[PDB]
Order: sequence, then C-alpha cells, then structure tokens
Amino acid sequence: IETPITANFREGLNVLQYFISTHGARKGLADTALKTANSGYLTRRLVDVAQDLVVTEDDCGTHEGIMMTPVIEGGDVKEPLRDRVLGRVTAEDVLKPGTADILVPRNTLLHEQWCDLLEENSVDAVKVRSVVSCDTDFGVCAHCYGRDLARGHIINKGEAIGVIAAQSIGEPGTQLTMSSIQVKNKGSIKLSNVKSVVNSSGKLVITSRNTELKLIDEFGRTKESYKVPYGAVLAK
Amino acid sequence: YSYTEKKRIRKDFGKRPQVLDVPYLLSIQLDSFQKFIEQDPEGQYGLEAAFRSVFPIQSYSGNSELQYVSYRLGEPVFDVQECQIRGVTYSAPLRVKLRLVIYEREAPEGTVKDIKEQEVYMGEIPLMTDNGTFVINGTERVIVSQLHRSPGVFFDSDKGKTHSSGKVLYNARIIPYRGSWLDFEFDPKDNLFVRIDRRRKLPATIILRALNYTTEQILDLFFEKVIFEIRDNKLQMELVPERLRGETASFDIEANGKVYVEKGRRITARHIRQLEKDDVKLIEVPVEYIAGKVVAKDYIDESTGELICAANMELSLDLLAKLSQSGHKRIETLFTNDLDHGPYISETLRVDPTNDRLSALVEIYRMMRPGEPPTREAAESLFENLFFSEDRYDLSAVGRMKFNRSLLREEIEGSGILSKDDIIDVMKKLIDIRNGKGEVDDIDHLGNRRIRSVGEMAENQFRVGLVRVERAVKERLSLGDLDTLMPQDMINAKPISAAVKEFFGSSQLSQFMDQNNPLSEITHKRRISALGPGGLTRERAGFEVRDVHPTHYGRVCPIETPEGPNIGLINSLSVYAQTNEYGFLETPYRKVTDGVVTDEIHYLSAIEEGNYVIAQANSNLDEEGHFVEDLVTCRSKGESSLFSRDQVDYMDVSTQQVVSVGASLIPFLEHDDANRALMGANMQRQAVPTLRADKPLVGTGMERAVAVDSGVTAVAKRGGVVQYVDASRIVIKVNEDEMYPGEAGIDIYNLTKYTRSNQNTCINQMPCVSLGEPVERGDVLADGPSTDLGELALGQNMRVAFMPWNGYNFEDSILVSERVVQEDRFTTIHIQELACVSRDTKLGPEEITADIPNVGEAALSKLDESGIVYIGAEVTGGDILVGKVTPKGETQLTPEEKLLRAIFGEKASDVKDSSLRVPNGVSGTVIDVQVFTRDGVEKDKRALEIEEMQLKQAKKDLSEELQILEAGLFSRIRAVLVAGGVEAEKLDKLPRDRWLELGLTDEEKQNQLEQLAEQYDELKHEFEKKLEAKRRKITQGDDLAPGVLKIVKVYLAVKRRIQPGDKMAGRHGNKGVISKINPIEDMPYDENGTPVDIVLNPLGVPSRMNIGQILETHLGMAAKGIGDKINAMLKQQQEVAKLREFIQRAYDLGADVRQKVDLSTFSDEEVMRLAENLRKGMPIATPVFDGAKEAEIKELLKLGDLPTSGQIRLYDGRTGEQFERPVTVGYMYMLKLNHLVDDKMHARSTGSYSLVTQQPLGGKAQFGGQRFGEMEVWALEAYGAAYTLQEMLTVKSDDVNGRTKMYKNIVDGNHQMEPGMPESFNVLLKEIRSLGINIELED
Amino acid sequence: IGLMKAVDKFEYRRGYKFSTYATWWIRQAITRSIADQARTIRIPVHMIETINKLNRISRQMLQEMGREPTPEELAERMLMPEDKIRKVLKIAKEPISMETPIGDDEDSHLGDFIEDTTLELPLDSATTESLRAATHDVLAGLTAREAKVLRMR
Amino acid sequence: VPLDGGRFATSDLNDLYRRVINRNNRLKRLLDLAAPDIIVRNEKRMLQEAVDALLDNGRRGRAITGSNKRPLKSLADMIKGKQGRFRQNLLGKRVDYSGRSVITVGPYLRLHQCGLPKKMALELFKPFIYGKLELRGLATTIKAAKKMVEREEAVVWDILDEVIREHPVLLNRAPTLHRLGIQAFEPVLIEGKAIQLHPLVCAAYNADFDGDQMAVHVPLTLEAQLEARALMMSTNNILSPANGEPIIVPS
Ligand code: 118
Ligand SMILES: [Mg+2]
Ligand SMILES: [Mg+2]
Ligand SMILES: [Zn+2]
Repeated sequence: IETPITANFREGLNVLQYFISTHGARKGLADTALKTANSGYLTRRLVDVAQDLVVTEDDCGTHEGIMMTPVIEGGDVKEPLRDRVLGRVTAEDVLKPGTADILVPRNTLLHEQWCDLLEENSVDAVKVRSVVSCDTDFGVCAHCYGRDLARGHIINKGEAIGVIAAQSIGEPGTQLTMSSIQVKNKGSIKLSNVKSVVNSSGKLVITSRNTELKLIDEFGRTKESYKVPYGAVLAK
Repeated sequence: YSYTEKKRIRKDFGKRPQVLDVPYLLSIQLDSFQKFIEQDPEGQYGLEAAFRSVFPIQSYSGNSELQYVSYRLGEPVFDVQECQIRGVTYSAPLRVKLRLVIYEREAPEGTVKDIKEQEVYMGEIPLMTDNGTFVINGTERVIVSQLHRSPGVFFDSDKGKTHSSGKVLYNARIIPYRGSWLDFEFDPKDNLFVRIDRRRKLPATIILRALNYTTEQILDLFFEKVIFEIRDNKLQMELVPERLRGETASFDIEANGKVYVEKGRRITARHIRQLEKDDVKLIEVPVEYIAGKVVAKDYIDESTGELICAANMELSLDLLAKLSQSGHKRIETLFTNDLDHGPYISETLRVDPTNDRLSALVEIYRMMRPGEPPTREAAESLFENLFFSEDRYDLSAVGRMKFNRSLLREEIEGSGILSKDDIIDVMKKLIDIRNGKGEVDDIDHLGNRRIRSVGEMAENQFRVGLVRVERAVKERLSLGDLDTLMPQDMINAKPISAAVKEFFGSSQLSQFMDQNNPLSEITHKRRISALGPGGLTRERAGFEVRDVHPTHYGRVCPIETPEGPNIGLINSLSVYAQTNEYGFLETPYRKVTDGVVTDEIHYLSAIEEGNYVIAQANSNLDEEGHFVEDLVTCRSKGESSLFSRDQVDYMDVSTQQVVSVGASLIPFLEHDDANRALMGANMQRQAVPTLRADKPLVGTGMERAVAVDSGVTAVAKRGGVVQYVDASRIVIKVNEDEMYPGEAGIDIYNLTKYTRSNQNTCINQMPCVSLGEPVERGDVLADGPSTDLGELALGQNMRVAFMPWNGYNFEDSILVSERVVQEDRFTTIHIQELACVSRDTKLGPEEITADIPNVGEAALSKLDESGIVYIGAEVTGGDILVGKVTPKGETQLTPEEKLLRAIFGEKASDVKDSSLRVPNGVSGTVIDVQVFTRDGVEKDKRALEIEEMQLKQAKKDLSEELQILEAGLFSRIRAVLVAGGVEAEKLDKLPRDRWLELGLTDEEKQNQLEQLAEQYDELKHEFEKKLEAKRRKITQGDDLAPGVLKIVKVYLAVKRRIQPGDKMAGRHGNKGVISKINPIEDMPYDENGTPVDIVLNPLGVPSRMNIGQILETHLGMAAKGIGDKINAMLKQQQEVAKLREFIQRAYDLGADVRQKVDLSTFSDEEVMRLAENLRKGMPIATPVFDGAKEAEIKELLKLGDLPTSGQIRLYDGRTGEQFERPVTVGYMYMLKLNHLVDDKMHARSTGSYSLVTQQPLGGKAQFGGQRFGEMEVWALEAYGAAYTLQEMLTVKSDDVNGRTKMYKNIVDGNHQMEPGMPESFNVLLKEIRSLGINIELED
Repeated sequence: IGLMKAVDKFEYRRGYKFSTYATWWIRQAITRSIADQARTIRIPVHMIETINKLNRISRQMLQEMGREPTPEELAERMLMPEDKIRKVLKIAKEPISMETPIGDDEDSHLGDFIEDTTLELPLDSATTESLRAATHDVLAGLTAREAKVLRMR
Repeated sequence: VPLDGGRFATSDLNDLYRRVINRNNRLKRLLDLAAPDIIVRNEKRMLQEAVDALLDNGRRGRAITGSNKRPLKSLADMIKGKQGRFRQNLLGKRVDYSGRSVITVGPYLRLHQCGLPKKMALELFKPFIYGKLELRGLATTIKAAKKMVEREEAVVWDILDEVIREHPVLLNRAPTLHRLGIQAFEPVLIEGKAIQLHPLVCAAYNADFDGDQMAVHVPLTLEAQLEARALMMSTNNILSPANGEPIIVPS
C-alpha cells in the first residue's frame, strides 16, 4: 500500500490503519497451520528412507574421502574450516603448508586441540572420511561416521544413526519461510582455469569461459573468490 | 436518566455523538422463521409457496385432480419448560385443506361430476422460542446461517498457468439453484468448447444446431458482412473507413481525391480520417486481395442447380471466376479484424462432425449416456429435459436477477428455465472478453456470496418432502375407483415428518448451544459458516477464501475467528450489519449534501459502495455538518486516499461499525496487536459465572445491551409499582394508563433457581427491586448469571503488580494471595445429572428396591424405604444413590469354592446388584430427584409423594388471582344495593358471602343483584377449567422407550474453589496457569500496609505488544482511588453538600466529552443511593476507537491524590526490605475459564479392552489408556531403549497372556516379563488370507 | 423366475390374454423374495404380515386423531392382547453400522467405544490362584486317606 | 453385538457377504431350471460385481452404499490408509499404566526431579502397593488390600513413599519432534493436581505454562528401569544431537 502506518501502539491506530493491518496478521496465522502438515509429511518420508541404517563395524579400511574447505562465496567467509572438520576423521596424512609436517597416524579424531593446531598454522583444505564412501555393506563403520554429537566421543557400534539424521533434519522445518568487481582488503590476485592474451589498449584479456579469480591473504589462505564473464577485459 | 440507570451511572469518556442506535441483536434469526410460518397471500415465501409449487396433482391419465385451498397451524400440547422437563420436541401440528375433483372425458371436460372437501393432517413443525432457539428432544439448539455462492453466470480465466506458452484461457459457467451445470471454455488453438456436468468435452456450436440453427443463421448473429460487386469484372467494395484500423496495405487505395496509402505504408489514424472526411464510396481493389476470405451465404447455379460455394467456404479466384461465369453480381463476406474481430466461431464450425439437428442430438445423447444407440425420440426428450423443463431445472428468483444484471439487460424478473437468447448472450460476452472488452469477476467479493438462514433451509426441505408425497399420490389417482374415496385416504404423512425432523436433528448446521455466558449465546446465534451442505470442505479450501477482503468492511468482523484448521471458514457478523431481500449483506451510512453531513441513513450493498466516495468516522465537523478541514481521508474503488471536501458522498455512522460484539467489549483495543485481540475475543466466551457478580471498573459502554438482548434477565413488560417481592417470584401492579380495560392488571414473574445449563454450570436468578418502588417499561427486574444491576459482569477486578517474584511467574505463570481464595471470589457452582434405567430381560424384569443383597446396613441409611436417596444428603464417591437388583442366571462353581461353601455353609441368591453410585472423586449434595414410570406400571411411594406436593403447590399458585377478581367484585355490589341510603357500618359487621340478601333496592338494582350472582359464578366457570387441565397434565403417564419400565434421575451440586493448575486470563490476550497460593504475609506491600492480590511478569508485555493491559491498569487505579474518597465521606459522616460537590467535580472532568450529568436535579435520597453505590470505585466507559487519552487519565489520578506516573514503592514481606525501583500497581479485570484441572487429571493402572483388537480403550469417560503414537516409537529407538519399547508393545498394550502374567509377577515382587506375539498381527494375517493371498510365518 | 412358471402353466383355450395370468406369478415371486432376503436378522412371514397390518392401522389412526396412538388404542382396535402388541413393537429394528460417525469429525466411529465383556479381571485371577494354594495347604493337615475322599468328593 | 437398549450393531462385511451368498444360490437355481441364456448371463455379471465389491469396493465402478447412503467398507479398506491396521494398530498403540495432567513450574527442584501428585501416583502404582502391603503382613489377602487402598488409610501413604523411592518416570509432550521430547525423572510426591516441571527443561520440550499438558508413563521391569536411568535421565541430555551445542541455556 502507498500510505504507511505513521502511528505506534503507545499512541493508537485509526479504524483504517487497524483494518489494513489485519490482512498480514491473518495471512501469517493461516500460513503456519497449513505449513505444519508439509513439514510432518517430509519428516515421515525421511524416516522411512533412513530407518534401517545402523553403525555395524569398527573400521572398513578405505583411503577414500571428501575434500573439506571453507565456503567463501556470496561475500565474506560464511563458514570457517574449523566448524566443518571438528569431529571428523582424517582420510590422508595432511601436512602443514611446508612439506612433511605430519600431525597424524592418519586416523585422527580431530578434537579441539587439533583444530587449534590447524588454525595456528594456516591450512585450508583437509581430506576427511564420509559415509557416502564407506566400504561396509549393510551399515557404516565407526570411523567413517566420526563423533557422537551428543556424547563428545567416537560413535558406539550399534547406534541408530538414520532415525537421528531424519529427526535432526525434520525438526527445524517449521521455521523455514516456505557491474564491476571490487576488492575489500589487500592481498595477492590469483587466476585459475584461464587462457590469456594481451590487448591493444595495454590491458589483459582472457579467452576462458570458466575461470576463477581468487584473493590471497598474508599467508596464502583464499579469502574471496569470484568468476568473470567470458570476453571481459581484465583491467590488471 | 432511567430508573434502573439512575442507581449507578457510568462515566463516559467518548467524544463523538451518536446518530444511530444499536439494533436488536437477534433480528437475523427471528426475522427469518417468521417468513417461513406466516400467511402470505402472494406466495414466494415458505409454506404457502411450497404448497403452490406441487399442487394441483393431476391424474396419470387425466381423469381427476387434487386441489390445495388453505392451511393453518395448531396449538402445541406442552409449553417450552414442560418439553424440557419431559424431554420431547416443542412443535405445532400442520393441518391443510384439500379437495378432490373427479371429471370425465366422455363429455368434453365436465368437472362438476363431484367435489369432496376435507382437512388432512400433514405433520409437526418445530417452533422457535422467543430467544432464537429450538427445543429438540429436551435440548436447546441453534441453527447457524450459511454463506455460499450465488446462482447465476460467472466468467473466469486461468492466468497463463495451464499452458506452457503462458497463455490465459477463459471460461464461463452457469450455475442454477437446482439442475445441471453448463460451461463454455477456450483452448490453446482458440476454439470454443462446451461441457455439461463436467463431462467429456464437445465443440460449442453443436448445441447451436440442437436449437434448430443453420450455418447461415449461425454466422449471421455472430459476424458482420462486407459486400463485393462484379460490375465491370472489377471487384468493388462498399467501405466505411474505421474497419481498416490497424492494418497494412498490399495494394493501392485509390479514390476521387488523394491516393492515400500504398506499398510499405501502414494505415494510421489520419489516413482513415481522410477517408471519412471525404466520404469515400466504393473502391476498386485487386482481385488477388479477396482471394482467401470466407463467404457468408450459400450460392447455387440457377440453371443447373449445382452449388458453386457453400456457406463458410474460403474463396479463390478460381471460384470467383466460376461465380461470375454464372451471373452473380454480389458477394457477402465475413468482416474479420485479427486484433478485435478474430475468427473464433467460424473456425470452430470446421471441427464439428455434425451437419444438422439430428446428428447433434445423437452426439449429445452419445455423450450423456454411452453404450446404446438412440432413437429419434429418446434424444429429443433427453435434450428437452436438461435445461428447458420447469420440473428438472430452476434458476432461483435471485439467480435470474444475477443472470440479467451480469449481461446488462434491463429486466429483473423472468423465468427459471433457460432460453436461446440466454445461451447466445453468454457466448457473445465470453467472446467479447476474449477480444479485450470487459473483465473477469472474482469469487470472494461479497457481491458474489450470499447468506441463507433457518427459514429458507427449512422450506427447501419441506419441499422435497412434498415432492416425495406427490410421487405416490399420483398412483392412487390412477389405479382404482374414485367414487368412495376421500383425500385422507390418499395422503401418507410420514415422508414429510421424516424430512423435517432429520434436518432439525441431525444436520451439520444444527448445533448444541454454547451456554457458558450471555455473551456465549449471543455469539453463537450470530455466527456465519462456509461449511455444510452446498458449501466448502475443510480439506479442499484454499488460501484465498480464508483471507480478509476489502468488502468485509462493515459487514464481517476481521478479528474474531478460530485458530485451528477452521481459521478462515467461520466468521461473525458486525454490529450494524443487515441483510437484503436477496440475502446480500449491507451497511448503513449518512448522506453528505453540499458539504453538510445529514441525519439520514442509507443501507448499501458491496456492489453499490464502490461507486461513491465515503468519508471516515474520525472526522471533525463545524457544528452544522461542515468538515473542519479541506483534505479528508476517504475510501473509493477499493482503495484509500485524500480527497477534497466536495467530492464526498457518504460517511460512516459510528467508530465501532467495523467490529463484532465480542470485540467491542475490549477497552483500549486500538493499542493491541491483532494477533492478541483475536485471542482476547475468543477467550471472553469461556468465562464461568462466580458466586457473586462484580461489574468492571473500566468498560466500553456496551455491557447493558448485551445483557438485555440475551433474554437472560427478567424485563418488565408494563410500568407500575412493585407489589410483592420474594427470592423466587415478583408481582407487579400495573398503572392505569397501560391498563387493559378487561382484566385485573397484575403481572407475575417466576424466577429460575439453580438449573443446570448445557455445560453443567448453574443458572440462577435473583431480584433487584425492593418492595414498593416504581418501575417503568423495559426495566430490569431480576439478574441472570453473570449480570450486575443489568450489565454483563464476566469476572472480578483484582489488584495487580508487575514484577518478577522468585521464579513463580516464570513463563506466563500467575501467583495468587490466600486472601483471594478465602474470600470466595473465584468459587463456582457446578450441577451434574445421573440416571438409573430399569429394563426388561429374558429372565424377567429388574426392580428398583432397597433390599440390596451383600451390603452392610450402614450403606443403606441414606435411602428411603422406596430405594432412593433423600433430598439434602451429602454424598461422596462410592455411595449408593438408587438401589437396583437384576435376576441372575444360575452359575457354575469351582471345586475349591464348592468346598468353601460346604464348610462355611453359606449360599448365594438369585439376584445381582446393579445399583447407581457416585463416580469417584466427586463429592456433592443431592438437590433434586425425578421419577418417570410407564403407563400400566405401579406408581411407588416416592413418585406419589412428588405427585402430591407438586399438585399441592400447583393448586396454591392459582387461587391467588381470584381474590383480585372476586373480592373487589363484592365492593362493586356493596355500592349498588346501598343506593338510596347509607348502611355502611351496619353492613361491615355481618359476613361477606351474605351480601346478597340485604335490604333490597328498586327492581333495576334487583335484576343487577342477580347479575352479580351471574358473574359470581362466571368466576367458577373460568377457574375449574384451568385447575383440572393442570391436574390432568400433572398426573398423566409418559412415552418411555420400548422395554424400559421406569427411570430415576438425580441432580448433584458441587462447589469448586480455585487452586494451582486453574487457567486464568484477561481481556487482552494474556493467559496463564496459577502456580502457587502463598500466605498473606509473604506478599509485597506498600508503605501503608496493604498487600497485593496477584503478581504478573513484566517480560510478557514487550514482545507481544498488548499495551492495552498497561493503560487499563493505570485507569482502574484512578477509578478505585475515587471510590476511596466517597467511602471516607460516608464513614466520616459528612453532609450531603460535600458529596454533591465532589461527585459533580468527578463527573465533569475531561475534554469536550458528549456526556452531561447535572446533579442539581437530584433529591437527597437519590444522591445518597448513588453515593452508596459508588463507594467501591466509580465505573468508567471507554469506546473502542474513541476512548480516553493519557492526559485525562493523569488528570483523574491527580483528582484522587495518587501518583501521576502510576508507580509506587513496595516492600518485601519476607524480609521487610525495599525493592530498588518503583513498580506498576493497579486494578485489572480477570476471568476464570472453564479449563479446570479437576476435569483434566486422569490416570489408569488397568481397565477395559476393546472387542476386535483387544487394546485399551481411549478417553477419560471410558477410563482409557494413552496413545503411544508413531513418532514416540521413533524417539525411543533413537535413544536405543529396546526393552522399554518391547514392553510398551507387548505386555502393556496388546499381549493377552503376558498382560495377566505381568500383574501376578508384580504382586509377587518379581519385575520380569515373558512377551509373546501381539493380537493385531494375527488380525492382520487373517484379513490378508481373506483376500486370497497366502501369507505365513516360516520357521 | 416367476415368469418362467407363468409360461409353464398357461392355457390358451380359456380365452384370456397372457398378461392377465402372468402378473400373478410375477408379483408372487418378487413379494416372496423381499420377505425372505433383505433383512440382516430374518423374520418369518406371519410376523411380517402382523407388522404390516399394525403399520396400516396406526397410519389411519394417526390421520384420524392427529396424534400417534398408544398401544392401548392399538390393542382396542386390532383386538389382540396388549402384551402381544408390546411384543411385536420390538422386532422391527435393523442393526446399526459400526462405521457410523459419532462426532464433529469423521475419524471417530461408533465401533471404537465397544468393550469386550467376556474377559476376567486380574484381581480375580490372583484371587483364584491364592484360594487354590490356601485350600491345598489346609488339605494337608488331616489324614492322607481321609483327604483322598474329599478330593474325590 | 447388542447395545444397551436391545439395539444391535454390526460390521459391513456381513452386508457384503450376504449379497455374494444369495446371488450364488440364485445362479445354482437357474442352472437347474434350464433358463434362457440371456438370464444366466445377467446372473454371472451380477455375481462378478458382488465379489469385486467385497474385495475392493470403489475400484471397478460405482461404490455400493448402505441404507444411510454411505459406501460400505471392504476387506481392502481395513488394511490400507491412515486408519488401517498398519498405521493405527501396529506402529502405535494405546497402553496401560499411564496418565496425563496440566503442568506448572516448580523453581525449587533439582535437575533430575519432577513433582507428581499423590492421587495420580496412587492409581498408577497399584499392584506394587498390593504386593508391598501383603508382604509386611498388614493385609491377609489381595482383596483386603484393595479395600485398605480404597479407604486411604494412613499406612498406605507410607507404603507409597517407599515404593516410588528410586523408581524413575517418563514424561512426554506432543508433538514429539526429536528424542528430547521424552525424558526420565525421579518423582517427588506433592499435593494438588498439576505436575511440576523444572524451569530448565522447558526448551527441549518447547513447553510453557499457558495451558499445556503432559503425559506420564511408568516402566515396569528391571531392564526398562536400568535404561531409564542410564540413557534417558535428564542429566545425561545436556548437549544437542543435531549440533553439539548445549540445550539447557537459561532463558
Ligand atoms: C394384479 C393386481 C393386483 C394384484 Sb395383488 C398380489 C398378487 C400376488 C402377489 C402379491 C400381491 C391382490 C391382493 C389381495 C387380493 C387380490 C389381489 C396387490 C396387493 C396390494 C397392492 C397391489 C397389488 C395382483 C395382480
Ligand atoms: Mg475443533
Ligand atoms: Mg503452551
Ligand atoms: Zn567405513
């Protein structure tokens, strides 16, 4: 509506301001009741797909894993690396950014002291273990799962992780709603997935469509990352 | 001021004057039944227009007929209260007058053969009491109105959502009251289609062939024609220029003058401007231009008869040459303009498989009834039955008005069947909407939804009863001899009575009344529903029908509505809303004439209000109507804006015409969030009436009307002087002006005492007036439940402080003082009923006796010799109320028990104990007993005693009025025989009955001295009739069910004091549970020693924005502070002048308020009565959007010598210290809600199991278990608690051997189980094997 | 099945049409099958005719009096002993379905509140077992041969 | 089954079996009268339709309805759906030894403690009390123990206090969205009728004191008691299982 409500509750509204304020009140009250059903139905389908998965073994013995890095898109660092490896088990013997900086028997529950050790150095990628790559059939092993998030130690063999996964995803579902690159701080500029050429006006151009432009910190941890459109002329 | 209003006057803070009074709040139910049962000489209403739509019923062959002449309704057997005591429906008999006319066809029509007239009985009609309810099987019920879609035609579209291209698709629907549905629609390729009852789809023009149209006439009424001439073998064309709008020439346009527009140039407006200003007649064009257009007429060769081109064929120069080689000088073609005049119906004609009427009828028949080939008559009859026969189709008197107004016709009334013009006009307007003329309508506008009420939904069911009677009257008029036949032998009355009583007793809109409050009933009788027969379903209603619409303003309340899945579907009527003669809602407004608001009221509907500019109620006026300023806020076309003071047509009548009655009782509603005003209005309807009633200190001025219009009080019918007052009846002696010239003029009101309501609460009246004082018409004489001197009083006003206390008010909790539970402020009385039914068995009848076997004789002390408890007893759980024994079949005995009987010698007997007992936890006093026994059964001592005493004081209540009639009559004859002398004191010493044999006057006086003895026996003419009728109605039997011999009913009464767990609330959405009752000396107190009643949390106000509960707390202090002054001047014994001056200063305070109270016209006793009524605080009035302001609150706080900030210093009771900061302390109004914790608490160790699955039953009334549902098993297997789960499934619920073995292990001190397989698994295996599937357990 | 018998019993010599003779057997078959089927609990034919006659009498007494007659006013005109008129009036009711919706909703049915009546309470089971043990203990005091006779008796 | 009043009540499978039986008998008659085939075909069609409506009612045409104009329930509607055997009687049940009541706040409790009314606890714990009474010799037989308990003598309230000593109790509030919706406490007997809850556990329950109600369950065997003490007791549940954060924060 064009004219706003220029009053407050300590002063009192009009008949008309009150009338036009009732619309949003009923809209919200009606969305709540008709959203709870969708949330419950989703939880039931998740529980039914996940119900028979149980920690069966102690160690399957793979070397596979997944590469954990922070998420830096959309602006500043939204999720640090510490919040994404706390509790997981290392897949390979990672080394601080020199060479042969071993911290690992290569099966290492990354409790808080190891995360502090990783953050006093600066490392931004760790290969860890996962359940989607476990080699045990009819179950998972305790090392591919990691920490029991309510007890604070390695998971016990015999635990019903599927019902917990489904309940944890489903419980919060009632709160869901249902022209030029600038640079903030100073650091190196790095390019990847690139193929270059010099311009007629003394600038850089690239003939790559899928390149990436990263900003490097004092120590070499990527703080921002963009991608440029194809055909654009790189100013520097 | 009125008599009952001058006792306690409530001070008004409102500013705007009132032009229109609040109407009678029950008109919607009382005006709707009176149209159904009344005599209408013109039809269209109710029983008359239901008898004028079936009759006359004529013979199947054409021989005879039945004719309705008139009807009448009789008098009911019992009145309302007898119907409620006995438990029967309150109804009246319907007696219709018919005649039977036999006539022959041998003679031409001769119909004077014979005539037989008679009066037949057709059934019972339930009657509406004077408060708007129906008594049915002894219970009061309410019929709720329904909001549904009007009949008529509705144009709609799907907005680019069905087709992937993003194209909108239009459609049109016709919807009758009764009949079948017809709708047209478009498709992606721009072809019209039609379908009937949402069946398979057919091309549209099929239904134009079945109405006897040919392609010529089909193209005639839809299209426009342009003519081509052959004159010189040169195609010329008569043109009007505007037809060439928005085109581009592929040729040269030559003329007399300018050669206008040629290759590449398209035609702009100035080009056709040239062509029109020079009046360009026939233009030569290339013959390649016409090649591709379609032809209108059908052209044949004259010589050979061979046709060259048919209608609706596209042309080519081949066929044009062929045509000109035959001598045809003219050609008609269909004018097409591809932006506004598209080809729709003409390209539609080319996908039809039909060629003429018979093929079209056959195809419609194949659609409606697939699977057989039709004949030339079946198809024609089927199509003539669908829309064109008045007995299978009926657009209601309102459907026709809507149809005519939606097609811009000028006639309102018409016929209920469809026509050819109607279908053609619907097709025409759908096409016009496709070409960008006019627009779709929306279905949630309150111009497209109407209301039907009791007196229409009852008529629509009486009519189907009548139809089912006619369909059997028709047969008997055919099969037999009509010589010895009377109309009583032809009319079976059971279909009609069944159709009526099923509606009134088992419908979805016929509901058990809500009877907690006066306001609860007022609200239940004004509800509007969208569910029911012919309405929506809860699961299949969308988001858009639940919302608030701009047309709700003034007609439907936007606040009060449920909060579960019924949230938008049930609504409440506004205060001033009305209904049309067609059932459309309308609202009043004032008319503005030449910048002067006038006092003349106009009711307007939702369609009519969009054309005007309507100002607001918050608008000041220059003492003659003129607006004080020159930019007014107004509504127009569904929007709001600023307007000049001369563009204004109407104005609102009041600031409260937007809210319902339940939300116009909240003070400071303008300061509350809407989410919380919803909860406050909902919770006001659940308050329980307390022992004593107490007015609110802060109200809105709306309590008097809700109290009076609910019919819960006793209101005087005629003015007079109170002659007798008691706790149970009042007797008024009428004035002489209001006196009727024929009777005694004595009104008698009999009050209601300690009756139970539908919700087990207590209904009880008590008198207000005192003996000997005057009374005017309309005054309140006695109060009902939750009423104080004629005002609605739903709770008590407490002293509150807003602060935290040691974690006892943590989350919405409440902390209460002991002085509140020891003054009995929230104590309530509950009345409950129990019944003992004696029946027949296959072994003989049961008996109600006092000789109960195997019970101690202490437990039989409270029974009388007839076997029933005494009145006045004090019973607790387990006691016997009515003793009963049943004959018993002979029983087997275990060997061990046989040896026990052999040793100790005792033997059992033939009867078993089936007595009626008090349920556990209940403790009450017996206050009433009732006995119903069957005709042909021996009445007992107690039944006869009830008979005797009700006969006694049933006779005593009638001999009271004859003394007004008889004795005064003697004083009339005392002065007509004494004429001629004075014998007065000589006449006063002999007895009065001997006043007929005195000294006799002349014969005139003598003949009237026998006339007096004529009237003196007229008295006994009239008395014994009444008395014998009453005695016969008292001592007569009753109609108990087949098999039952007698019934006994007992009424208990219980008192309930407030306790931890009880729910409490205020009028602003603040609610919570009591957590603690704590001693009087632990409470915070002020510097004067006065402790506080209730302690509330301040953390509840900010994040809920119900600020109205703070302001009320500040105003209720200012009111109480004024009473404490008046009170002092009555202890201190001041004279009347001081009180007069102080009260006049208190009533004069504020801004320019509309109320004016001048006490200088009061007597001293009246001032003293007012002061004694005000010595507990002065009551205040604060309308909803017109209330009081902070300046006035603080001014009144200063008048009572109180702090202006509203905060004081308090001390701790436990340590005596001071609290650091000041605290808000004031008076609030609280309510006890019917959510008591005595009802809700339940526990079960073992009990009864169900029949098929053999799992515990459910509910508190069944002593049932608790459901361990599907998502609690998930939690238990996420913990890993396997043994807890295995015992929840097998031995607690469903395992039959384990659940009895577990009990005997627990008694022996061994906590172990042995689980088996549940029973529902075996049930599942059986029901799968019964489908032919072999399922088994493999080992 | 009645028409197939009317065809088997026809005689054309008597001169009447076929409709006049066949309608009797058709109506007989339909009427006999309505009274034998179409009731969950089956009533014999003589009781069917008694019920129908009482219905026909109460119809005309209701048309004539304006009320429903009490079994006394039906016994006086039907000329039967009043106890039989009371006995007949119970036999004309059809069983209710166990799926009958009871409340505002349609998820609560009549068949949910029906209790099993043939089960023994566990207090009674415990009492039976305790009494058996007590008797077995008291039967050990006296002689063995003198308790064998009580066990047999 | 007979109701109170002489009226009867029946299932719908009876209505559906009678039609099959007495359409099969008629066909066995017509195959003996040697009728024309136009009539035997109509019988075979009717028999097919009747068996189909007994197995699955609304699948192959219009649904056969009863004398109150509602479709009859069939052998397939008793197995499937939200109200079939599977979801209504096999995956969740009704149970004995359980109750419910309104909740209120007690701020003086420890974290492992709840307040339980005396009357609820007397009802839920009856066989334990009977056995304990007849072990102390205070009652001769179980049927006298019943009347002692029913009279509420003074020794009953002293037996109750040592029965509930070290007996945990499961509390539960609906809807149960995650596993912290069921927790085990130790009871403290109170007067009054409302249950008392510790102020720090109202966040895992999503509970508050504007009128909510809670359910009470009693574990009976030794293993269920061990699991209620070791796994579900409220002093083992301080962390969340979704993220590892604490759940008992002050509000
Ligand atoms: C033609 C017309 C009437 C009857 Sb029928 C009747 C016949 C067989 C089986 C059942 C009914 C009747 C009854 C008594 C005496 C004579 C004939 C009959 C009865 C009531 C209503 C309609 C027809 C039969 C043929
Ligand atoms: Mg509800
Ligand atoms: Mg709550
Ligand atoms: Zn693994």
